[PDB]
Amino acid sequence: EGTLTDHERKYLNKLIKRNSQNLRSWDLEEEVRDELEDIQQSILK
Amino acid sequence: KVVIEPHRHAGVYIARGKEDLLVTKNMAPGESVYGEKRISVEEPPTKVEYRVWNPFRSKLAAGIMGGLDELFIAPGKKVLYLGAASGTSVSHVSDVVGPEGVVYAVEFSHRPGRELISMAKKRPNIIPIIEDARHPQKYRMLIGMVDCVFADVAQPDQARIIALNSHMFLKDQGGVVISIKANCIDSTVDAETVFAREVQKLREERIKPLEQLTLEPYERDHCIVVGRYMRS
Amino acid sequence: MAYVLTETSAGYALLKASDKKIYKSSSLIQDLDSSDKVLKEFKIAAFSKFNSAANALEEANSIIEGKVSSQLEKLLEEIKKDKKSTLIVSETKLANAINKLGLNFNVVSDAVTLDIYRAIKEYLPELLPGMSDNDLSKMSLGLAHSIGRHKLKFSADKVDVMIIQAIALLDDLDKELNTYAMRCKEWYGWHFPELAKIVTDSVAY
Amino acid sequence: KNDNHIIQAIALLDQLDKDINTFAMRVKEWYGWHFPELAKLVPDNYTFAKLVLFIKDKASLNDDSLHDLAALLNEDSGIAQRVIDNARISMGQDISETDMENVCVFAQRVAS
Amino acid sequence: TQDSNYVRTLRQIELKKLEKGAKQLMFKSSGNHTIFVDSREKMNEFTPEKFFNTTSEMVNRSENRLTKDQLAIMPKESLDKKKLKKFKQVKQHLQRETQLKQVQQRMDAQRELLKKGSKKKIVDSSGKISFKWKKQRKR
Amino acid sequence: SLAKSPASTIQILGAEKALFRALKTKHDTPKYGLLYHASLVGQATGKNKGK
Amino acid sequence: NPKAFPLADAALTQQILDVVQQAANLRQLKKGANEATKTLNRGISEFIIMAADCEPIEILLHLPLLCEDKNVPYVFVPSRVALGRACGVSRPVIAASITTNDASAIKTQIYAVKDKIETLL
RNA sequence: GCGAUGAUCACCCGGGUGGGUACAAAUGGCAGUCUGACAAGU
Repeated sequence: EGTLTDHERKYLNKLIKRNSQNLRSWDLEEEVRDELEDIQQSILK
Repeated sequence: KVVIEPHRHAGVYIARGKEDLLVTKNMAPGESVYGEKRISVEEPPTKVEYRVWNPFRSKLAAGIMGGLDELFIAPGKKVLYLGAASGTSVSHVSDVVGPEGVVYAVEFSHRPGRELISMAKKRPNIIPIIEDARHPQKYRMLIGMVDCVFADVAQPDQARIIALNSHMFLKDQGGVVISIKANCIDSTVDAETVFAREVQKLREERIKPLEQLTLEPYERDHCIVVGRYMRS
Repeated sequence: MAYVLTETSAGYALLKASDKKIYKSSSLIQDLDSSDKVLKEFKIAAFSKFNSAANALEEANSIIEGKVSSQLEKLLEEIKKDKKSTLIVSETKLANAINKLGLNFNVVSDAVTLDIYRAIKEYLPELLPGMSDNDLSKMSLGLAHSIGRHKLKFSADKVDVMIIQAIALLDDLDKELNTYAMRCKEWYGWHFPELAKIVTDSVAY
Repeated sequence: KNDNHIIQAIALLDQLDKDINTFAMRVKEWYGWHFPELAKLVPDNYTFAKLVLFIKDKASLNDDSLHDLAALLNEDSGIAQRVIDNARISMGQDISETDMENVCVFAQRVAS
Repeated sequence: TQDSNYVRTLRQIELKKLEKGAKQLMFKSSGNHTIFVDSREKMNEFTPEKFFNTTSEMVNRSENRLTKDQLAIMPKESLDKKKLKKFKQVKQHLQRETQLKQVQQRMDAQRELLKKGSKKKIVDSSGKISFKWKKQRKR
Repeated sequence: SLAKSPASTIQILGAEKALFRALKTKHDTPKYGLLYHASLVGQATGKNKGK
Repeated sequence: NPKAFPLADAALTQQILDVVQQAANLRQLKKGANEATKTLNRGISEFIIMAADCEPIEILLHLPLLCEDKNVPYVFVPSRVALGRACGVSRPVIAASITTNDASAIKTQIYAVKDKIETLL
């Protein structure tokens, strides 16, 4: 019903940080993506 | 163990782990349709079989990896699949819709058709229609109203095939997902120019285009255009 | 009177339309949006059900070819009593064929009628009492494959999966027949052990 | 004083228990092509073979035939109604008469 | 001839290993993603987060984007290192395949010289050596 | 699947164990496969069986 | 000969048969349906030429199935006797294949014809 | 109200991991389907 209080949009939004924090671990780290990207082009080409 | 997780679009998952893959739940456990890998995982615990979805073999799967905002293919929905060469992609679409949903697979060529039939026996919710899509009136009996129309037909006049099928079977505000190959339509111009024309031709057919997505690296000179069928 | 011919996997349905000229109304979409409106506007005049799959396959091919079947003819013959009634058909081919039957029906096939069929098919399970949506799928599934078997020219005498089983079964029978023969030779040989050397064939033994 | 008859009988008895199962499984497959769901209805293989000997063609469905197959085993499981309703609507592709002849004879073999 | 057979069999194994490996791996999409908005105003205040209703970090993930509402024991570095090996392993399969392809082709080129016919050696300025056969029909 | 195979494979279809051992160890490959039991091959004698 | 499709016109056949002759002299040509079938399996075929007058046509009809599977261009030419002479042999040839070689001296001509065959499909 | 016609002699938190024997299935792996223009006669 969109009746959120000032407390409401804090707890739910904490969950956003919690889950988004979790998915980053699966997302993998950026420096690896630099190497993984190069390998991807060679295999694809 | 592999950690199966939910995905944005219902009926689709990702089998994260040491190897991460786009995955769908198997409707008929104990067999693979086209030799794809299967993964079974216990959930409270009962092991539930899953099938891998290869983006390079299915263009719809290439749409998922591209990050399509909206897919009208969802559990418990009626889907009309045009250009169903075999069960390579229809099986996965059948998995997404689930037992409650139904898939209307339309194909013209006989040799892929016999392959399609042999799969349809294993999947009760797939209704294979061996007929030419350019004349949808021929198979009007077997198809009721459908929530979405997916078309992988690689024909120059494809936008007309979408028109006739959408007009007869697609519901108002229904789904339209089109896979376009530029090289078939016009190889002299760049692919972007071809895609702009295809969007416009759909617009002339009371289909509002919502989003467009190009399918690299999975395919070259291909894009998926999603639109909504606005009858009003 | 206005009539609508609806073709289904379960059978033929004749819907009597209240207004004679519904198909010239520009507000069909709004008029037919809900099942209640559909039921009020359209009433089942006659319904011919497919008794068996073989009949259904024959009926399906007539519609695909655009030919009037005997069951459809008889179903139209019942409603003949209404003088000067319009009949609405989805296909122009089927409309033309019905016209040649000489029937007292003004047969009309127009793009405007397309919307009428859209609403009818959308609420068809509710329009047709006694058969659920699940059943309607089940007849459609079986009918589709049988049509598919016909179009693909499938013949029961040209399936190779039987060959692969028969050869495998034939090898299995050779193995099993051999073990039983040896058991009989050694079990009966106790009574008369000299037979095996003389006669070697298991069946003759 | 002979006890080797016992040794022959046991060596044969378990062999029959293997062959009866192996052949019965094949009978399920072959008739599975013509009527795949029925193999699910009657899991007990010996009952399945006797039923298949009766219902050779799933097209043939009569009320008297329903009673006759209802006499086979009991209607407590309800399989008698399921097969008649399910034979009407099924996915099994019809196999040739010669193929059916093999199934019944091979099913007859499992009976012997 | 036996040398040619030996190399080709190795190349065929490598190709099949490459195909199985590639199916194992998952490649992130790199494709343009356009959205259609009717009004010029809806363009100017367009924002990816608003359209997808998801956090800005979560937007740039094309494979699996999730709206905020859905959002509402192996070390990561080791798992990172295990992905890259799986990627490098498939790459090495491709490199081995190309090398075996080149070795076979040079082998087949030599085998043609052994066969009957009239041929002339032609040498380019770069020094590449090739043979041109005369236009004589095989009897 | 058989129809899409070349005639060379059909010759040595049933003898993969001998074929791939020979191919990898640089030895001569089999020449009959499963066709050895056809009537026409039986009529042939000596090296004519291979032909 | 309805099954033979796509069938090249006279102007395109001369272009195809010209490349087949050049490939033969460079030993870049595989002759015969069985030997052409292999090149598809090894993935070394630029495109496949078939003869429409082959009788029965089915003996070469497996190649379209393999070619569409592997995404290799294929085209039919009206005469198998003419194909055999272009190949440079004393017998009629119902099928031939151009082997892939990116260092070949006739690479440009093969690709020029290959593009035309793609347009035909 | 005994007995030589035979006494005695893995792990972890009610729950889960570890090991063994037998059978069956797998479109799971090993695993990749030989060569390619001459030969026989006078």
